[PDB]
Amino acid sequence: LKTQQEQTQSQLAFLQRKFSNQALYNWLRGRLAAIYFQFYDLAVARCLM
Amino acid sequence: LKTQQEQTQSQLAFLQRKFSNQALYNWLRGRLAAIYFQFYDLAVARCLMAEQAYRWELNDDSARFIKPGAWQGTYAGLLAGETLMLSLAQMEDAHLK
Amino acid sequence: LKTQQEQTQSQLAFLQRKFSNQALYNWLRGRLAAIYFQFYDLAVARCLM
Amino acid sequence: IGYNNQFSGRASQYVAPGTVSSMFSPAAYLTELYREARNLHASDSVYYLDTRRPDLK
Amino acid sequence: QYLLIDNQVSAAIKTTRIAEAIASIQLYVNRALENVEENANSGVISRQFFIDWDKYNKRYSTWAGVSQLVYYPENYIDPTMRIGQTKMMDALLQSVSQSQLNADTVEDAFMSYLTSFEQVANLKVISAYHDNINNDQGLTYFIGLSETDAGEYYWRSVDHSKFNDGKFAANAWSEWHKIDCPINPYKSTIRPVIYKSRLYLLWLEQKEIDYRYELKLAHIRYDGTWNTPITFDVNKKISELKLEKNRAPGLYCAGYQGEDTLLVMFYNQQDTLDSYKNASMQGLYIFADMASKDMTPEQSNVYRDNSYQQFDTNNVRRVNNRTDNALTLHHNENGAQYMQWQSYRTRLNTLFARQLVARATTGIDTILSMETQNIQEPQLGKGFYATFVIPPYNLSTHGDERWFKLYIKHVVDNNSHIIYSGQLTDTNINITLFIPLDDDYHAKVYMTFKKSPSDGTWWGPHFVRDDKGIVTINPKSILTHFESVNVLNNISSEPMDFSGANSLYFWELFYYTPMLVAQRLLHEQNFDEANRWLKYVWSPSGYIVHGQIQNYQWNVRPLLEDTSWNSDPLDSVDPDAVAQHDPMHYKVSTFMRTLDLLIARGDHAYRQLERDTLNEAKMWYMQALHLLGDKPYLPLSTTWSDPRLDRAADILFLPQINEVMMNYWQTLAQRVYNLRHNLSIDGQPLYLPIYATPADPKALLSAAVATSQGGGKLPESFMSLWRFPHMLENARGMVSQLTQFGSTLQNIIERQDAEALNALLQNQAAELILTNLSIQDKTIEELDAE
Amino acid sequence: QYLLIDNQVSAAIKTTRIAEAIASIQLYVNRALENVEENANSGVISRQFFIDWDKYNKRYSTWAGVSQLVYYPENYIDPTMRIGQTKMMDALLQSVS
Amino acid sequence: IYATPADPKALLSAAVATSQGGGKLPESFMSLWRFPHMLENARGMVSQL
Amino acid sequence: ANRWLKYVWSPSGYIVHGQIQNYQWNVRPLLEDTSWNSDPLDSVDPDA
Amino acid sequence: YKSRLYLLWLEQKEIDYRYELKLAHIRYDGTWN
Repeated sequence: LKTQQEQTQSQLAFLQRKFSNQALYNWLRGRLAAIYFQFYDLAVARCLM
Repeated sequence: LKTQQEQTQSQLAFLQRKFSNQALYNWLRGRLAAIYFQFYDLAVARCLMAEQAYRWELNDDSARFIKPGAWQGTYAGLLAGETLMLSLAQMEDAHLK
Repeated sequence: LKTQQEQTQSQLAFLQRKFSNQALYNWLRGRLAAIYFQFYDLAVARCLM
Repeated sequence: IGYNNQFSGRASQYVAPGTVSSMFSPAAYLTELYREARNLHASDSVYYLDTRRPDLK
Repeated sequence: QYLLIDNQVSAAIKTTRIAEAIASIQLYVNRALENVEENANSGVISRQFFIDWDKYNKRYSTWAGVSQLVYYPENYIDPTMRIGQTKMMDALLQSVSQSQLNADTVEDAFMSYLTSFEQVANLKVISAYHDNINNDQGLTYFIGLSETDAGEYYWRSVDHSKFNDGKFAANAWSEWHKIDCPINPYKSTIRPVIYKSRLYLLWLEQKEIDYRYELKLAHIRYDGTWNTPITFDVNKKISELKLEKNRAPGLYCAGYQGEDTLLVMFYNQQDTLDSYKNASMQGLYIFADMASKDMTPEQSNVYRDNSYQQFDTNNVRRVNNRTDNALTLHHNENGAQYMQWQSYRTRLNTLFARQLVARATTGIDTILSMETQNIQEPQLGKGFYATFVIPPYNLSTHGDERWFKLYIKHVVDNNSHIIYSGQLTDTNINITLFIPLDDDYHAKVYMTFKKSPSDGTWWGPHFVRDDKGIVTINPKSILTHFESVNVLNNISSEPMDFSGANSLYFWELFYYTPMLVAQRLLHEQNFDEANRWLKYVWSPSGYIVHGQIQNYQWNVRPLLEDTSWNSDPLDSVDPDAVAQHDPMHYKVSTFMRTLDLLIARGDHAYRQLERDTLNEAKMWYMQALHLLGDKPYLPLSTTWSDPRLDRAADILFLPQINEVMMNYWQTLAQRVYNLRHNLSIDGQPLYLPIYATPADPKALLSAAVATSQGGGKLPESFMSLWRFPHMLENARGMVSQLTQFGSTLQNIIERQDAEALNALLQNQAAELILTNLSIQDKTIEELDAE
Repeated sequence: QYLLIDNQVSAAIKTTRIAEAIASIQLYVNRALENVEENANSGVISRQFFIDWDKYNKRYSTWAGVSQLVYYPENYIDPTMRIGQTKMMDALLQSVS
Repeated sequence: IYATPADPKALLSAAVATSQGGGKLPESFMSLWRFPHMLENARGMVSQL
Repeated sequence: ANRWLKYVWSPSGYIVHGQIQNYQWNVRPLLEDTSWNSDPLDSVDPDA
Repeated sequence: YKSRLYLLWLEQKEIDYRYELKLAHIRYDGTWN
């Protein structure tokens, strides 16, 4: 069972190492969100155009 | 239970045989990554080309849009395409006005 | 086992906090549904055009 | 309150743009250019600027 | 090539006498730089003038251009485009960008900028290394460490090209950059060095097993990620030195000028620098490829002779580089860290970051108040706080033509040591300063009046330390010139100094950002909002703050002081740094942004081509003029001594007239002239209806309901140029792009919550396997009981 | 600024007597609002007339326009476009839409 | 003989662009193409990217 | 780019980890030879 | 206050009966700080 805990924490460690982890998606939502809203300011400008 | 171990290792063996396995995706990320970055060198070239053409149509060279750096080394440069695509959007706007 | 219940309810709580939860999709189906039907009124107009 | 009441009195007298006395006039880029560049080589060494062309002095 | 002039050119090429002189020197310089000419002084090629030789100084067109860019930062610097903005500002522009711009969104922005900035602000500073062979130029680098158990050693560059008089420009400082690789140096031995023109830092960490001696060196990858370090074996080298437990082996990392050979030097720290000379010292060479070559006592000695006084005695530290006293970190009991080479002291830590965040968390108007800026910081080392009051005239009633400077000496007249410099006045201008005390007499103030300074032997106001809590003036000579020189006792602190090292974040937070939102608002055309946002900075009528009223019109303090155009407009070709170091330029920049708000409203009402609105345009244009006031008459003046260039090499040419600011006057005159003569915005004449036809009943209405629902987002001077079918294909394409961003973002979010789910699960899995484990233990215990 | 009329204008500008009276008062009002004139009554600047000074009352064209928009709501008001519809109505138009 | 100094500002934007990152500078250019076309072309490029 | 060719050929030679050395070609095969051979090989490979 | 809607409610968390207040305001979206 201590092997089972070992495994759990090696998995949970792989979650914080792997490139695609949560930290990324936070970053990528931040940046993509800014690009999205801004692009909405533009697109509504041209709509009103 | 030794049958259960047998099964585990036949599965784990099927993971290393199947075409779509990890080895592939390593390969395919390598190649696709190179194609992606390089294509970013090109696309930012043409972005600065449009900006150039615009600082010439409109008179001023001060106008500066495509922003370095839009390529993040970490995060594998993801969302580079859209950050440029924003820049060109803005630059088409500043043109039209 | 009361820890297990604790965990269940922290998960079930994370389901009601997370941005992508059910409440959203209800909202987003409502709005997207209206945009979809209306856009069908238009598109069938131009088809008959 | 005006521009003149504050923000005013730097530099005393000002010069017209084309003049050889401007800060931006080529006698300057010449000037600071030389004050920076006279010292690159030892007073002995032949590359020494004032030994080459004594008249820039 | 020798005589630096073509004797082969076509005789039809006409060129000026000093133009050809220019091309001569430029050829010379270029050849020293490509280095075709054998031995060129490496102290002078390292000067700042040639580090800009490539981008700027090598052409009359650019050098002139960038020289104007500097001499009038008022015309050019932009809160949008400026050299050297911290990352935190980047994340800030992102966080505000991602939603519509207005107060609250900017509140959140600031709470983030500060909740991050608190991590860094006060940061224990360990080691330092200087680059250029001289202290007037080149870069200094530091090493910080996190207060927290997690080390997170941080490093921060700084420039002395931006150091003019006793003040860095506050933009010469980088932000602290986190080091990825966690490490455990022994004591303070971790030291940076510039090597192969790249930042290295070496930390000897000795893994015990008899106490080991080895070191580890590592360097930087363009992204800042660090490469894995490299080992050398100093067991024999350091072992030769006497130790006790006070051992903090001397690490002197010296960069050779060329060929890329690093000089590491091991000494024992001796209490004095003087008799220290000829003491034993050990060194090792590190060549381009990594090799350790131990140094011979004769070599080590010859490197000592010019090396010593760059490394330091007990309890204090100096800086290394390729007066020459190096510079000295000091961390005092009041908890304020700083750097000193010349008697200059510069605070590199600020302690109120926590207070600053707290005050910010309430509201936007809490953090940007004047009173947020008056929160004091502990003083720099020792030192004597005082205030000086002087009449503007000397030597005569008319006195000097323009300005003064005021100095201070030291033991056996080390240097005059500028502290403050100032101008003619009407008023006597009580001014307050800090006087450093480092230890007959203690301090004395020389003042240079630019024509007839007294400068008498002794003379000066005298200040006397050593009375243990009391320092008073015994003039004993002068003060005939100085009205009142007033010590202020019981002031150990100063309102946060924007000459300090974290001053940059303070310019970003107090000054640039409101400018950023008044720009990003004015672009949008909602004027009263933008106006308010500049009123966070400058307003006539001053401020009525939480009650009565206060006199100052500039909400940002550095702007509120100064008011004196400095004599030297710095150096270093940074349109930013030539402000900050001279906040007048930001006062006049703020002024110009104001006039751009009034001229802005004045056009937008002018272009309405509706009589009433042309009158509105005229009240705004009048209001611009009344703001500017009288166009000053600047007496273009030719009196020229025709100097032999030799003389002009004395460390004088007169400034230019500054068009653009005048361009405001003559453009106001132009607009107005066009109003009075009914000529519209260009000269193109108009015939307007006296009583303009009322707008559509309905158009007003749809406008209004659109206002109620949301946003301004209104096209202002438009209808653009394009026909509907094309403008609609273009807009439509735009939207289709926007929808792709939509989808890909939705996918980001589904995917994000999915992630945090997976993580949260694993965390729960641990939390349970603990309890189940303990059960299993106890059932083993029940097997014991059975 | 004090007498609220230009004495510098071209003599070729023809304007009505009360039209120029209008421009006078409009200049006065505007100056109370940008507040270049020291103490302006804060009870009256708070009146409704000046809360619409910006969008409506500051021009004969609009003030007339919007005054007609009001005096005959019969011609203009639309169940589609009207100021101040509750959210519930929004969700309603959505659900029926 | 004395070339006109470059724009005060153009130098500046150039510089800040240098600080932030990359050279990536067009060197002999302005190319041959008008903005509307060079922008449709660049845009297409990015959509690929 | 210049530096990158200086990994191969430079005038003034190289100052390596101290004093200075005479060879101007950092790549050794280049440093020897210096003699155009009699036979320019064969096999039509511009590389070989 | 500051041309923006605030509402202040003094809620006194007992432990002798406390007196304190709490004030909060509005963000353009209506979400409250």
